[PDB]
Amino acid sequence: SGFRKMAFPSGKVEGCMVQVTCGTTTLNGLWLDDVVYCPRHVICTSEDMLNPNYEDLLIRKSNHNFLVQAGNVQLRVIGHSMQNCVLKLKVDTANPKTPKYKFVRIQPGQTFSVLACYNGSPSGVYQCAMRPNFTIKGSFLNGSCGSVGFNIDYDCVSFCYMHHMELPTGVHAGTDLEGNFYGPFVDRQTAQAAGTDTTITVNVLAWLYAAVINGDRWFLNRFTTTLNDFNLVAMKYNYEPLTQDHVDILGPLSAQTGIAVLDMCASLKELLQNGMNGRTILGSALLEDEFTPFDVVRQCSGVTFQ
Amino acid sequence: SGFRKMAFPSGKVEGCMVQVTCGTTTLNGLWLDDVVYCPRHVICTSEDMLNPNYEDLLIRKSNHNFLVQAGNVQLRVIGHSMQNCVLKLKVDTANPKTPKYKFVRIQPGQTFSVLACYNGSPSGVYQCAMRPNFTIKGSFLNGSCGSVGFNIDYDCVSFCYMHHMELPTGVHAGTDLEGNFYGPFVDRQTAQAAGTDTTITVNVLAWLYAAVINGDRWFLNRFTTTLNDFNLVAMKYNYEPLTQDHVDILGPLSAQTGIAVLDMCASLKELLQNGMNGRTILGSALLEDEFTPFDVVRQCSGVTFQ
Ligand SMILES: *[C@H](O)[C@H](C[C@@H]1CCNC1=O)NC(=O)[C@H](CC(C)C)NC(=O)c1cc2c(OC)cccc2[nH]1
Ligand SMILES: *[C@H](O)[C@H](C[C@@H]1CCNC1=O)NC(=O)[C@H](CC(C)C)NC(=O)c1cc2c(OC)cccc2[nH]1
Repeated sequence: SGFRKMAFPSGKVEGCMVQVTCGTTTLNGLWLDDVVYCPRHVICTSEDMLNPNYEDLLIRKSNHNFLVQAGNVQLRVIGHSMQNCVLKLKVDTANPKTPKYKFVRIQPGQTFSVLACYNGSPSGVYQCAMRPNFTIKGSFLNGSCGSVGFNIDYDCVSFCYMHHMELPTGVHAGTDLEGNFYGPFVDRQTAQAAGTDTTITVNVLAWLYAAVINGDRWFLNRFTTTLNDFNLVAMKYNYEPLTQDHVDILGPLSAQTGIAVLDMCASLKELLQNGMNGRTILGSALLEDEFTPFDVVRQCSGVTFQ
Repeated sequence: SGFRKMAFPSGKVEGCMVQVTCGTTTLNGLWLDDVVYCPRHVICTSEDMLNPNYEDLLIRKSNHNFLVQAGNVQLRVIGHSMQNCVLKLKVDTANPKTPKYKFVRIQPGQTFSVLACYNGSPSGVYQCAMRPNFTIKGSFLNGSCGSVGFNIDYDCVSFCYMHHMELPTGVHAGTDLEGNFYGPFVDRQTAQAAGTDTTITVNVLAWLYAAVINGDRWFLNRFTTTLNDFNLVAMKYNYEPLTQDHVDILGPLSAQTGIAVLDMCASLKELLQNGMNGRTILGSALLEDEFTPFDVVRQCSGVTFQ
């Protein structure tokens, strides 16, 4: 029992992290097979970095303008190219620690682990969600760009996130590993605004089931509701609409606990209108929305990887 | 910016995890150099465990009664012995992935990362604190025993925790790697009660400084307090006493921010008497107590390892 914000074990990813230096800019890269992926804003100087033309900036570089250090070992770069907002540096050596891996684009509401890095070195690992406004609520300092977000499925690392930007609200923005940003952000040195964020309703309900599964039931009631009556209250409280999709993939949890999805919706409604009256759920005084239904099943039944 | 509950990167520990089987009981062990460490209740049969005599049970075992699997590879046990609540299994092969490592016993209030495992395989990693009642608020299913908790300083893993027990309140109890329990718990199949828990006052204060550093200042006040007038209110609210040792360890954070420790104590005082009035701090509606001052400095300055 117990329920924690849990991250994937990070060993397959640590063995891929490297340092990339172009000029006086240093950040992190990802070494897979004979390729190193990093944020393209590594080729910027502080002046380019206000409104660069990256095509121009990259035409002006050669392979020798990029220093890639895998620990002590300096890797020799033999090619480079840009794919959207990421640079791809071809090196003369395949990474012997390359895991099985995929590149994946996640949707809003899905979670992943972030291995925050500096100068090529892991500093820590935490779990995050892609918010509905396509930002992430991260923990990132200067030098962290090029840290990756990932999931592990069985034996395979699925990379889904590379870090580029911090917004003025203190939240974070990035791309997938093909360099396409999540949301409407650009890799320039400008103050950029995110859309209004919303609560991931389906994850709140999943966490409510983790609660029940761990013996927190005080918030349950004898009532039920229709999906339409529930979304009416959801809009009032800045929650994402609940779909039938969403209802369905909560089925496993609903069945495990005996509580229909729309009974649990009725408890969320009363929690929303009445608050928590100084009580807690799974150790929190807020409705938590960064666990998916599969996160909840994984943890409340001990799925392993290797 | 941003502030998350961050665990250490887990790869140095992942490469030490193995599976141990005696009879039909399977759990996790830790392989360092040519020794495998695991909970001694692996030698129990389901009936032995209401109140076993482990010295009797172990004298009844031979090396061949232990199956140790490092993945596919079965390791030969060449010796065995018990140290308090852990078994030490001599194997004929030194682990090639053995990190620099220490064994450390931690105090209450200190934090560590847990690599939860099943059948030898990493499932996830999260950060915990040793509570003042010597329990941890973990997430552990059947099969998790022998999972370890740890810190990393530079290149060295300091193991501090090995998992054995779940208490009926849903929190967890275990040993150091010399097999001595934290708190008054024993490894048998009985309902065991932990003392009342208290809040780690020094960690709350550090976390208040993490807040300020990240731009949450709403809770600050013009006031100050004496360490004793502050400790009077704390006892009333089940907070641990603040010492001058604690005051001293908050020096760096106090200095980074410009806020004297006892000005911040006067802010914690008002939060306890008046609550947070529907506000949050660092995304939490409760006062968080599982960050030490050095967790806060590390994360808010990007300290790395290797
Ligand atoms: C790379 O490591 C870094 C990550 C960033 C630093 C602090 N915490 C983080 O997550 N990325 C940057 O510094 C990028 C560089 C651009 C060119 C891609 N810049 C931003 O994140 C950024 C720039 C501005 C800004 O311009 C004056 C105003 C306000 C916010 C802001 N953020
Ligand atoms: C080992 O893997 C397992 C870990 C434990 C199982 C479920 N969640 C966990 O953290 N450890 C145990 O099962 C131990 C074994 C003894 C022999 C050390 N037993 C308990 O944790 C335990 C037994 C009882 C109990 O009696 C049956 C009543 C109430 C609580 C409780 N906890």
